[PDB]
This record gives sequence, C-alpha cells and structure tokens, in this order.
Amino acid sequence: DIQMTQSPSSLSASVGDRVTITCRASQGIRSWLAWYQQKPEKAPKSLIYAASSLQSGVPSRFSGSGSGTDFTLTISSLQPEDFATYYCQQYNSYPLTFGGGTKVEIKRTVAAPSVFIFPPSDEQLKSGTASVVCLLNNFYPREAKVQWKVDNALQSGNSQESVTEQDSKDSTYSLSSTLTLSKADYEKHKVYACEVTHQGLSSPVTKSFNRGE
Amino acid sequence: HHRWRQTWSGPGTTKRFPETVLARCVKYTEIHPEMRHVDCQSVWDAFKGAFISKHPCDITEEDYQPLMKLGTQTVPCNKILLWSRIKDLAHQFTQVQRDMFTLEDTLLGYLADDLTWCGEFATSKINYQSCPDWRKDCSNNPVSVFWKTVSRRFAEAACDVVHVMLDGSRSKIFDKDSTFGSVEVHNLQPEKVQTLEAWVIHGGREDSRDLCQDPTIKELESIISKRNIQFSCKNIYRPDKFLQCVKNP
Amino acid sequence: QVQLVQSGAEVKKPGSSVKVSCKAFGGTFSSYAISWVRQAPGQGLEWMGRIIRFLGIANYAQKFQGRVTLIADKSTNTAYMELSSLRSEDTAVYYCAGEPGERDPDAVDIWGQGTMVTVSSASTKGPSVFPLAPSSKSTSGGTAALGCLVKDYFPEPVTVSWNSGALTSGVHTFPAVLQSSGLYSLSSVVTVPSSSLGTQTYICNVNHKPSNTKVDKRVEPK
Repeated sequence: DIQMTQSPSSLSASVGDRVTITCRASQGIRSWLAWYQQKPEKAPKSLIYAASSLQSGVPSRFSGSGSGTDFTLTISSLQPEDFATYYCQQYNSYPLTFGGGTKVEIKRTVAAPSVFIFPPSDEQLKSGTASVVCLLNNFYPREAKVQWKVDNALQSGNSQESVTEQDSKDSTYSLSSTLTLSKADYEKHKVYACEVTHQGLSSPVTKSFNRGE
Repeated sequence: HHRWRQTWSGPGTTKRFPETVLARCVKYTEIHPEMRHVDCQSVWDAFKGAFISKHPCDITEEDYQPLMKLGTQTVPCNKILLWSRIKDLAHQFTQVQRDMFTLEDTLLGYLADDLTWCGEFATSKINYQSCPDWRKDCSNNPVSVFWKTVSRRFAEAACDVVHVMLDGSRSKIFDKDSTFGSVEVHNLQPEKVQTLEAWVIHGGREDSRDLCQDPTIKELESIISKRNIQFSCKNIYRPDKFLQCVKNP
Repeated sequence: QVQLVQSGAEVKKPGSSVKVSCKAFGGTFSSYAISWVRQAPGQGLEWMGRIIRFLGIANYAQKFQGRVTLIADKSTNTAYMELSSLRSEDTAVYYCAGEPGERDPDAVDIWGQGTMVTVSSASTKGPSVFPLAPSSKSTSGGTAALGCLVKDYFPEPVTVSWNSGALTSGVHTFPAVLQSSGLYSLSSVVTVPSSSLGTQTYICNVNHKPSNTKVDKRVEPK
C-alpha cells in the first residue's frame, strides 16, 4: 500500500492567518492527490483534486501544490468556516489510501480547567454500582491528564473519559472522566481523588471527597 | 475563397444520417448512465446547425462549438487508446478491453463513426448525392473539421500512459500529416501525460524486423521528447495473438 | 443541487449482513464510478471499494474482498454496498461518493450524508439517569457545576436537554463511551449561578428513541 502521512496532526490558528498543512506519500503518486474537509458529525466535503484543482464552489482562498511525493494545502486567509479536519487521499493506485488527517482548531490563551468532582448518587448505589465523575471544565489547550486515586492508590483500567469539540463562543474544551467500582469496593475505601495535569496549572491539582461527608 | 460548385468527388451524406445520429445518441446514453442528462434531439439540432446551409469547404471549428458543449464528456484520462491508420484493430482492442476508450468510444466519436455528411450554400438541404473529398475537393469540409475539433479535445484529456496503435506495414508508420501526427500528438499535455507508448502492428512479411528504430518512429519520439513526455515503442509481431492475450489485463 | 442520499442507521448482530443504499436526487448525476468509504467512531477515512456505473465492474480493498459486494444496476437509479459476516470492528459511518471520471480511478467530488452501522451482541436498553448534584466540591466562587449521568443504554444515540431546551448556555453534553459491558454511558453537565441553587429548578430531559425511554431528572443540592 502507499502510506499517506499528514503533518501536523493538529494546528492552532486564528481568523486571518495563512495556514499551510502537508501530505507525504511513501511512493510517487504523480499529481493524483485529493483534499477533503470534515466537521464533527458531518460527511466530508471535496476541496481539491489532481493536487492543485479546486472542486466547483470551493473559495479561491484554498490552493493545493505538489507533484510526486510531497503535497501542500494552503488557506491564504483562514475564515471561521475553515476550522475543521482536512484529509488527503492518493488515487494513483490501489488500494486508495487516506492520510490520518490534520485538525485546524482555534488558537486562544492558555486556560486552566475548573475541576469539579461528583460522588455516586444514592439511587445508583441502591442498584449496586458506584460511578464517580470528575469534570474538567473550559480549558485550553486540549491536552490534559486525569489520574484517579482511592486512599492515595493510583487506579488503572476502571475509568473512561471523553472530551467535547472546541466550544464555538470561547474556543475551550471540556473533559468528563468516570471511575466505576462495585458498591462493595466503593464502601471499602474513604478518599476518592481526581488529580489533574494541564499546561495552565503550574503543579497538578487534586479534587477529592471523603465518602459519607 | 473556394470555388462555388454543386457536384463533389466524395460519397454523399450517408442514407438516413439524421435518424442514424439520433438512434446512436439514444443507444450511447442507454449504455452510459453518466450521460443520461444528454437531450439527443438537442445534440442532433446542434450537429445539423454546424454544417446545414454552408458551402461545405467553408466549415470552421467554431461551427461545431454548440455540438462540442452538448457532447461534453469526462473520459478517464489514463484509459485512452489513440490510433493512426489502424481503426479496425484499435476498435477490436476496446471491444475486448471495455474500460479503455478510443475517440469513437466517446459520445461524439460514436455518433459520427463511419458516417459522411454535408450541406449546400443558400439551401436548407442535406446533400445525399455527393460531399467534398479532403484530397480531391477541399480540406475544410464538415467531416474533416468535425474530426479535427473532437480529436484535439480528446488528446488534451489524456494523462499517465497514453497508448497509440500504428500500422507497421505502411510506408510511413508515423505520418506527421495524419490527424494523429498533425493534431493529437501536439495536444498531449506535459506532466499530465507521463508517457506515449507506441504499439507498432506488423503485417504478413517473413523477414520480420524491429520497426521501433524506423525514422518516422524517431520523428514521433523527437516530437513528444520536446513536449517533455517519455516515449516507449513496442513491436506487436502477431496482432491476432495480442488480441487473444489482451483479455487478461 | 445534485446530492447522494443513503439509507438510515442500522444496528446488526455479529455474523449478520447490512445492505446500504445510495441514490442520486436533485440534478444531473454524471459520476463515472461510485466509491465507498467508512469511518470508525473517532478514527480516519478508509476506502472500501468502487464500481464503474456503465460496466458494473468493481475494485475492492484486500481487507474487504469476499466480504463486500457493490451493485449499480444500469436499469435503476440506486447503488448498494452489501457487507456480510459483520464484526464489532465494522461499527462505522459508511459513505457512498461519486467520481466524475476525469481518471479511472478519480477523486470523489460528491459525498452521501453517511449511514451509521452499529455491530454489537447487545440488546436494545433504555438508560438509567442519575443526578450529578451541585455541592461545595462542584462550586468555583459564584458558579456551580451540576449534571446527569445517562448510564447503560444501547444503541446510540441519546438526546439530552436542560429545562426542555430553555437552558443551552454553558451546557456540555459529552460524547458517549462504550463500556466493557457493550452498553453506552454519557454525562451532561451545566454551569449555573451558585446563588440560583435554592430557587431555580434544573431538570435534564433524556430521550432514547430506540427503547422509547423518556426520563426527566430534577438536579438539586444535597
């Protein structure tokens, strides 16, 4: 297969910026490279074919360059509707292969998370399960680490997290992390701690509660 | 500038030309779902409009522009077979290799293939009695101008490896004054086209020699080398065996 | 104005097959070939195969050869992708797309809206909805975080609103996680003025259409 490598994986930029993202093929593909745009929960949209040719209706601020192995997509002046994921695809030969994509996200100032912790509800504890929720609210950049600690013992394999898309108004991210134990295992321990690492915090912050307090 | 005259040296407009062009358009749009947007009556009207009520030595490429807009067809640039003076085997090849196109496998080429047509100055009448011969009467006739106009656009559409079939038995394997030699080769786009690969088809001779060093092949190599396109030449010694072998790829 | 329109979302047991339709509407459909691409949740685009409309001949990626059939019958206006022997890892949005035919193969210029296909052994189940109550441990000065935990449902999706859609500002409804159980879990939170908590009613409205489950959960401090 022809391996397509896109760089960077993520790009932070502002409205009015000149933005250049790259796509490299592991073999020669002549000019048979396409660019696609995709936004969250929506189908891709075709931008470029044959390395440099714009699809019908694509704004003139989009351009493409490259022959052989190394390719470029340039947005001359980034507009609000251009924040999206961009995919390259070689159609030189089979199988048709895609790059891993470049997310173009909105640059803003570093913002530390507001860290909130929610013990399990009494109604859930009746059903025999304990879900402990740690909320990291409105932070930037997206890169954040959550570590669960139960009586200062680091947890592994018993938590799942997800992250919102970048907010439209304030350009921040939020993260929810759920620790799940049995009622039996929950009622054994006392101190439930969410430890958060992020660029906006000079040292890691712990949010914690004592069970039944 | 050509002299007014009512009789020509060439065969007349093919019997039932209007009905044949319309029927071929209908048939082509049935075979090709991607061309069912075509209004075949409109295509015929544009075709008729190109040559009717004109002296058939005063035809221009501009006369065919309405037909060329309606007959606009995207053809896979990397699947093109050009040919010069060997239409029979070129068409046999694309009947086997159905993902490959000669000009006559496109809508407009399919409509006009093996047909003759012309009109008359100062009347609305199609001339079924005679039409101009390219050599004996005049170069700029309805048939000749049609094939020049469609051939240039077809050649411009080509990319990657373009194949051309040539007749190795002829005194000029590559003739620079042929349609291939005078129109098609000079409209192959550099970078878009990587390579022109000539297939030189051999005849019946017992003393079978490498024909790819022939001066007319060197002439073709020189033309496409100056367009920054790579040249390849293949001897096809047994075209009957080639056509049986071609089924695999 | 031409668009490709695909069939709706599918939920399939492992070992079953799915047939996704792709029909052109609203203009000239001059595509030489129809191409199929899939996207697993949170992952990139993967090409599956393509079919040339006038010939009905298909090219397949090696990993889908013998599993996928593409149809584009010349006597009807609908194309199909049939994927058989479904596995959980076939869970993805499936896209049809049109190649203009400038090359064989070509870039796609038009995409269908996509068809979500969930492959799972799980059975339809409505969520349990638990409050995430505002407390001192979810307050920063004048602001309090509260929410709802929407736990153990199948399949996707769920919709969450606050106060019947009247509260949208500062709401974060998180992407669902697939638990080891095969059931989904989602949290929805909102930030509200701390001084409102005694007075203003906050209710999360959870709708799971597949199970016909509607839950209203009042979220109040302890």
